Amino acid sequence: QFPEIAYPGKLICPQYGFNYVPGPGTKLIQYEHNGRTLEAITATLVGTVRCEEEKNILVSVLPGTNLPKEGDIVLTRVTRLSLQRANVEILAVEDKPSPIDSGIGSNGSGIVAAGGGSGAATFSVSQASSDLGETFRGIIRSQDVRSTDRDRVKVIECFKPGDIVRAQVLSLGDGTNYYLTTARNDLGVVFARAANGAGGLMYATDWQMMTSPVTGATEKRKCAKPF
Amino acid sequence: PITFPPEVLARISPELSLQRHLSLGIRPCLRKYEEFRDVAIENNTLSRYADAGNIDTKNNILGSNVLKSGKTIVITSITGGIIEETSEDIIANYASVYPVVEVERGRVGACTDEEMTISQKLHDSILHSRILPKKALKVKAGVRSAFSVLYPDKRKWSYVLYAKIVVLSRTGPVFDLCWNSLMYALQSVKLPRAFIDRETYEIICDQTKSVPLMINAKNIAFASNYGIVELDPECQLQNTVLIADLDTEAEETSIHSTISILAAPSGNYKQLTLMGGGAKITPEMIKRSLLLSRVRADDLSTRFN
Amino acid sequence: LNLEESWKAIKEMNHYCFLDFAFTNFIIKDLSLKKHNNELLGIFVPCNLPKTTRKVAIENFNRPSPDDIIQSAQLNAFN
Amino acid sequence: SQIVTPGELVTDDPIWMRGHGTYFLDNMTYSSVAGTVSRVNRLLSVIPLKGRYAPETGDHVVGRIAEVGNKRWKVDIGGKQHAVLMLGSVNLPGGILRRSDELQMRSFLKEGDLLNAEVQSLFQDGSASLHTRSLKYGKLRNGMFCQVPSSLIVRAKNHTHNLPGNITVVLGVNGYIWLRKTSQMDLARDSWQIYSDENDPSISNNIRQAICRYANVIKALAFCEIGITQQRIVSAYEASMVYSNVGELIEKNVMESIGSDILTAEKM
Amino acid sequence: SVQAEIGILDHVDGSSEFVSQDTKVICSVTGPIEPKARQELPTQLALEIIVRPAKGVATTREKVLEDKLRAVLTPLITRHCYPRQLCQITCQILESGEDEAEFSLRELSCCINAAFLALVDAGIALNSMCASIPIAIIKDTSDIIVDPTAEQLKISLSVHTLALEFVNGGKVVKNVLLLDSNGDFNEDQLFSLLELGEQKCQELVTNIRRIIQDNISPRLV
Amino acid sequence: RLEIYSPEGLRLDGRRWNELRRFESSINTHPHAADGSSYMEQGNNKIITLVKGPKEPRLKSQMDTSKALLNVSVNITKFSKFERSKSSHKNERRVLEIQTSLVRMFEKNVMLNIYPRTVIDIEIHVLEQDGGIMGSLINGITLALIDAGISMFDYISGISVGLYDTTPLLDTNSLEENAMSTVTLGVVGKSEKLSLLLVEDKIPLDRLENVLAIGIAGAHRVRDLMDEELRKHAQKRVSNA
Amino acid sequence: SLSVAEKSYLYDSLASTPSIRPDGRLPHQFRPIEIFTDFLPSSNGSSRIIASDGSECIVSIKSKVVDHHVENELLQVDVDIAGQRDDALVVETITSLLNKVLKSGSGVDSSKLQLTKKYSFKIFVDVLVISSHSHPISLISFAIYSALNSTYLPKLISAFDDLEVEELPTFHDYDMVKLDINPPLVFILAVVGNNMLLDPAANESEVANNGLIISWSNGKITSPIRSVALNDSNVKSFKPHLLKQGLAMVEKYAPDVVRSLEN
Amino acid sequence: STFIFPGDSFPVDPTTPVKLGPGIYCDPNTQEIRPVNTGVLHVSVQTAYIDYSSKRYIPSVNDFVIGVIIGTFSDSYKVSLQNFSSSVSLSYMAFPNASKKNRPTLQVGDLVYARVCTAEKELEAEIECFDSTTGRDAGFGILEDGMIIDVNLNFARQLLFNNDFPLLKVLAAHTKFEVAIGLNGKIWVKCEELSNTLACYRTIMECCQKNDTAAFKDIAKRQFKEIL
Amino acid sequence: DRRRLLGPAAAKPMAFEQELSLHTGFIENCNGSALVEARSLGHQTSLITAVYGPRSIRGSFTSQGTISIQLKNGLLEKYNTNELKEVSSFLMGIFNSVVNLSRYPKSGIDIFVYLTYDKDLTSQISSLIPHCITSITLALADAGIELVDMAGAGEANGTVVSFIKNGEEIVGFWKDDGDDEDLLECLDRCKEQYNRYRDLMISCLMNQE
Repeated sequence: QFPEIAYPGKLICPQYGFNYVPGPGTKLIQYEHNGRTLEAITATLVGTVRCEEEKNILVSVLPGTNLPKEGDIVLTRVTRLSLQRANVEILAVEDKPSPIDSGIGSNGSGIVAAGGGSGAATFSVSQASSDLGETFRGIIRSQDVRSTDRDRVKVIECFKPGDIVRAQVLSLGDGTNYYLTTARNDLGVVFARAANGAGGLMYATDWQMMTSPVTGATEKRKCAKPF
Repeated sequence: PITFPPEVLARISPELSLQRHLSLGIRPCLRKYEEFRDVAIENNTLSRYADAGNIDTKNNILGSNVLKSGKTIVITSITGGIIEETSEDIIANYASVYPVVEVERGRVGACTDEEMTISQKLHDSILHSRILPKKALKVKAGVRSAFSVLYPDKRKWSYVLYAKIVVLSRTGPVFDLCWNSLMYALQSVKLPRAFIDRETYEIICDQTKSVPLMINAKNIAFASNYGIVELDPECQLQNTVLIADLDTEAEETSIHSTISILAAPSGNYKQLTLMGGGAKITPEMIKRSLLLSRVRADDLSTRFN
Repeated sequence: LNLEESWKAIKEMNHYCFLDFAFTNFIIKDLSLKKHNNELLGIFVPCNLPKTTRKVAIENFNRPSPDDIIQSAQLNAFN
Repeated sequence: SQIVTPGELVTDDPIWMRGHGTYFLDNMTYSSVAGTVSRVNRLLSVIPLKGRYAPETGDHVVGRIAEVGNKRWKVDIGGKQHAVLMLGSVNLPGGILRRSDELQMRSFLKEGDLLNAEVQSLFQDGSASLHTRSLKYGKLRNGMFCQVPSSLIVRAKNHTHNLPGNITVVLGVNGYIWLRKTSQMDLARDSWQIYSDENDPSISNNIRQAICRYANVIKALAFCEIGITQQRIVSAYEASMVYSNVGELIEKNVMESIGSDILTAEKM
Repeated sequence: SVQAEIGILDHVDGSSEFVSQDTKVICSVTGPIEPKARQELPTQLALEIIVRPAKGVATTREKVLEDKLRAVLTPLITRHCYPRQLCQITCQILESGEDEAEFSLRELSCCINAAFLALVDAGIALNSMCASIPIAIIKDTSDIIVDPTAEQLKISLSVHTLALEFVNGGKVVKNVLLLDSNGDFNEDQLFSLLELGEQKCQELVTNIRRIIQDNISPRLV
Repeated sequence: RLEIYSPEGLRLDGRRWNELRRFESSINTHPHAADGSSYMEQGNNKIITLVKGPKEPRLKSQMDTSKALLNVSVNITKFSKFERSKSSHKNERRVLEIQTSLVRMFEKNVMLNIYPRTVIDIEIHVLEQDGGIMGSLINGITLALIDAGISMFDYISGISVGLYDTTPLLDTNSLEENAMSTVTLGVVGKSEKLSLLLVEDKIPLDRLENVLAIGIAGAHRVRDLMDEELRKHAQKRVSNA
Repeated sequence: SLSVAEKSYLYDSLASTPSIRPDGRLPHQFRPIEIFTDFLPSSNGSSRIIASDGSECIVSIKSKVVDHHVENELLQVDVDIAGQRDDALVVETITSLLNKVLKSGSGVDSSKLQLTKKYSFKIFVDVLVISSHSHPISLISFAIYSALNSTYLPKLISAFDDLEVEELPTFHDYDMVKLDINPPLVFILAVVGNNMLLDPAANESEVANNGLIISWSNGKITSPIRSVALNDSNVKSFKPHLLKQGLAMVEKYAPDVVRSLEN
Repeated sequence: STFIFPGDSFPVDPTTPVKLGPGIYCDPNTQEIRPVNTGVLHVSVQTAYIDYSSKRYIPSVNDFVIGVIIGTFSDSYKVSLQNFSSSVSLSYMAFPNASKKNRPTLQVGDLVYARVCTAEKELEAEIECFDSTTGRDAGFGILEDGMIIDVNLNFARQLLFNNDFPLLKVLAAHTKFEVAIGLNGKIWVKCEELSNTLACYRTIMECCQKNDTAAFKDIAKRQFKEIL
Repeated sequence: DRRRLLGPAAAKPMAFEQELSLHTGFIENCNGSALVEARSLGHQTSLITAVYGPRSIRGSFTSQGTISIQLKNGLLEKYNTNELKEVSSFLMGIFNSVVNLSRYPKSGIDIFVYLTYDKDLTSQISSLIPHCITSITLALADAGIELVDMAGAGEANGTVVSFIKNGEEIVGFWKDDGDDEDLLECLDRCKEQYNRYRDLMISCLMNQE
């Protein structure tokens, strides 16, 4: 019978019993016991074991009783716009903040960017991965904003700098940027402010409209569906 | 319904989170408006005189303190040096301590703005509070002759004090915690006795004998901070408020009017900082902050041993 | 190895013994939100919104999006 | 010919047209490099004694993938600049426009891969443009890599040869060499698996020994500064059978002896 | 009184020079300009602030001054009018006017006034006007002295810096931008100090208005 | 108190007033490490020079679309003198000044405009040092650049002249450099035009032209020696290969 | 940099019974080298090693007179590698290992550095690596071994006992004494499957599972022993019997290497 | 008409609608009209604006500017209007009678005279070498030879839009010349002889250093006598 | 120093078996953390470790993750830079064999160890290595990073050996000074310590859910 709980280094099952295939949180490792070769699936995480049929069976370990990848859902902030694409920064990967520490208060008083202080010029490049407050970056091309009429899309009629956007990962890209898409009904703008971030919050009214409550002014966005 | 976890909401829209929490009478840190965090300390456990009968001989630490407040931990240690001194209530008759502050946030490199400003402000506030007189650091050196040392019940020397402060698990501004930890560590410092054997005179510290550090005990003060927020009608769930002991990401990102106080249990004040970059600051809020800081200092002074 | 032999080896190799510090004690020590969820942690809806405006907003999103209409017609072209 | 040095006067006749390696002032022509003087009709130029490989249209080269870019690859071929391989210059197993393959270019070629290519055209500054639009070009597998200076590769009409012992050699014009086990395509010379990283599961010990010996004799020929040709490679391989151990061919005296024997046999 | 001059440098957008007793500061402003990628803010203007001392090289003493100057200047500027742009502000102290080993408040006030004048000269959008004064309380007499000299600072008990915000023709106080008090004082002393400082700041801002109007008017038609 | 210049016209090492030290150079000494290399011996000086490039730039920031970028690095070892050096010389202002001077010298001579979007790197190692090191550096760089087949307009030759009261002395050593002021020169081809002129100590204004002329003649002789060595190596290379 | 197919081919060749190396060498066979000594006249000793793949190292030996009561260590090594920072991890690791192998009691006879009852010679070892393609610990060790066996020191001619009355040490102005200290050697090994390799090449290091560093002195294995990763994409664990095999291999084949470095 | 400061009361009746010009801000939170610049307030369907002194140019639609080509891309040029500022873009199809066969032939380092056509807040500004509003092509294009003079913005506005400004008339009384005026703070001049161009450059620099328009004639006479 | 307050220039410094406790997850602004505290007759040690990542990294594309380890002193500065860096390199070599780095392309993982407390109640850095390995293993498991096995270590007479797979494999070997002929005894003693440490680590992970 299969184990109920797992820790790193714990053997789960052999390859046959049905052909077993390692999923997330598991690995296949060679073992030598009593002078004979052995194959087994080994857990790599602390959690619980569940197997689903996909005969071929996939064995996975799920934490409980990260790093963005293709197919993931992310929450981003718009940084720059042009005629061909939008630049964003990733704030959360599947309802988990990324990074844990955003670096607030590290540069003193005022309103400063993460790399806009004195410590940015003295970071040890060769002894670490990145500096305090750095995030993953992504790019949304105009042809990826929607699935239809992807040759007449106007970027400034869809997003504005400072908006919060829900997107999905398409590719790992290069070492600088991921590639993202919003071409689905549940992807798009979730939070926005009037007067390009100087006013109050707006609420979604239609598939392509948001409204300011204090003064009944309207702007054009690509609204993600609420509820 | 579409819903975000509290950490995600604080990351993506801190102002809305703060406005929503306040309309219910609570804070994103899950406290009341005028409620402080609890404090627990552990004095003089890392020093070379921690055990009165068994003195460590490989330890050069003269005083120590460990402080815990919420989830934040502060460790303070004090060392010493000696300098040859060649050549009222006025500030020319007072000394200070030289601190170095490290806040662990996952970075390797030189100091940030936060660490440098905190160190400088600690030094300056120690100097301005008239806590450490210059005559309290004068060395009464002895002489060793055939070998024994005779102390007096030429040249002149003075003590020099250094401090090292390490902050772990930071969640907000940490100046008050560092100041309070250093105040606790200063009241437990012992100074080693010193003796002597173009000229070369070498002064040597005694291995086990020491004398206590004499400071103005009536000038000791304790720190607290406050914030002022203006309520937004469209964000309230189904006028200004005063908030004490700011913490967590949502509060530090959205609040730009703050008050800082150093208050002594005698009844006077040693420091006051007003910075209005947000809501308007009125005299009533200043008076309320002064009263609250007085109560907090009274609590922190008479709480241990 | 045989299936039974492999299972016995798996069972044998997975064995372990499952069983007053001042610093550890010092460091390692020790309803409104629950009833107010879905509003404290939801999307932004203005406080004073008439029910008519809310209903109109909800009704709009229960109709096909611009991509839906175009994708509906393209089915006949690309089978 | 005539050896000249930088700053040396070549001619003062106002009848010559100046080419590469020279500069002039009025009717005086000077040399900018150390080399030999070359004359073609009325064109005068100086050919340098040393330099890096310079690509030419139609060249057969071996290179390594350096960068994965925007609808293109960067390939290192040992020149002064990286070469360019456009996404439209390669053959895709499925197709080009299917209703991806622009964001998934690493599923075909990624950093570190070796490949076989031909020079298609040269850019304005001399950098090369590559293409892989034939069945004789693509990913390299089932063998070993070695390197010699490009000036030792004798110009010829064919650059892929079948050697005794079931071994095939690919002689790059830039000086990059690939030794591998002979396949069906090589024998016939005289879809989705063309981007596979798997080697043949049936490579025997004799082939490995032969590849080791061929690499050793190629290095020996390069040590003596003898131009590398197929006939010389075969002759040096056959003459090294005196030594039973392949590892004895790395000594200097053995390499010099092999080279001298090759030269003496040719000169006779 | 105080002396102020406007537009004295040639290769910056705006500049000024402020003199108060024996304290002398010169300031320059360049912006809006293109920032570095790591300084950029998506929706508003970014600031880069530098303060240099009269003697020696810059140390952690100048970092605190930069922090306080940044705190004062941030709410003054209409930052949302210049999305993802940069403004450089540099202050050089020429004469401290006090003993730098103990006091730094006169330099802070002079830097605040000089930076405001340079921002006006450059043409940056501003929400309102500002003025800053130093204050001290002297021993024995326990008198409150506005604009103390260097001799009065050596026998003081507490030193204060006050910066205020004025609107509607320089007659209405909008907010307290900065109050920085160090020493030993009680509540009555504090509330007397604020009342005196408000009047002194009002006089100073009226004088500054006159100087600005005298300097700027000849440049227009 | 020593006889720097005896009444019989002899110096401390036995040379006369207008004689060069022993000059030996080698070309193509590190074929596997660089495109061009040289080994220079001038008296008791020993220098290794390596030339790498033209090649692809490391970073996309250091790319120029009109010409190549030239970099020079100089390493002075801790054992190059009689007394061992306490600390490293890598980041001294003197070394940075030397590197900048060499780069600015050779920018005008190399035809950098025919190698756009490339970088050329020069790495130098000084093993032994006995006076007049700047001229030796210049000569080594020239030889290594020519060995790499990189286009240039002419030779540049380095030389040092010391002034002892009223007597000019050519190609001074460490003993003479510690007792008098010296002048360093960089001469182009066989002309009178100077690429470098470096005076670091006091010299009377009415005594500089004579020193300049003596140095120019010495540099012409140095250029002759370098050209002879290069031609001999080329003849040997082409004779058999 | 190698591709996946190249690495698979090379690993299949190396991890076979018997092992096949890319150049056909035996598991214990070394590659040819060239040695030059005594070419820096201003030093007490010097050497230069050139490897067959272009690697080159230069060593210099210099001395100084110190009070051997205040001074604790009489041998100091300083390492410089071209293209690396002075505070790089590999540079400092090599510096630490080389200072450990030449410590006071390690087989190095430091009694030969003593002059007068109060003073002694302190030896400075400076290493400069011009070009390298793999972990250069054994190349530097061989160069240091060659340089130390051709070192000459000044000869003292002014008293030996100075405990009571002390005179400044004075030395003969022309004569020198050869140093006959006993230097050690350091070897690096590669683990590829179930085989052990001596003196691995650059391409063999890219597929190795692990590595070992073993010291040798006057017929016996010496204290500094480490396990080292020669790459980062193929490092794995190894069984304990491979350690004993490596120790036996070094014990068996070290004496032959000693004879190759003589004179 | 009156001198105003930031934070002052705005002297306009809230009932009457007035279009807002430079120097006046509408608060996005309180919907209040307040001045943000220092200078003279002019009130003219009526328009109000503040005239203030400035040196740093900010692009605005329908402005005449002079730029420098600093980079060539696949489909457009990269153009600088002022040192240390963000660049603008000039499209290859923004020339008269332009097509994919009639390409422009400008190089890096050329001077151009153009008009600002797009100045969106969230994007990069664009310029064109022909007046698209009217179809007129009056002087737009490359400027060959000549010399460039830097001035402040008020001076450039006075030269371009005021016909009672006496500088061009006093310059025309000494020599024949060509001129182009850019609102970004640039003046281009050219004469047949280099000495005349130099005299014009010196006269313009000295006149801009001063504030009195009645001394222009004496300055011009002295400068043109200096060159002999 | 322009960034620190170091005081006057002329001043001079003053011149004058094991029981364990394991806890995880107590630092808020990092991904994983652990506290290790060991006591015996004549020694006492406390350690804290923290893990940051996976995070973004500067440079070109990399197909697998990168690990960095930083060691810092605490209270007393008992070790210099060179030996700390050597120990860091040894630890990085060990933990490149147990982390599943193929799962984290173009990202970095940064590990910090603080040497808080070390007192002699009755050759000194070698005995500290096993506790560092235990702390790093616990923090990596707490942060949710994939590990193929639980790594431990033991110390005996200047020799440190690190094991996986129930003590049948070696991931690290260290030896300084000591006896030349003593190898089997060291292996047996180190394995004996390793088994106990492994039991305690698994119990800590299983109980504190």
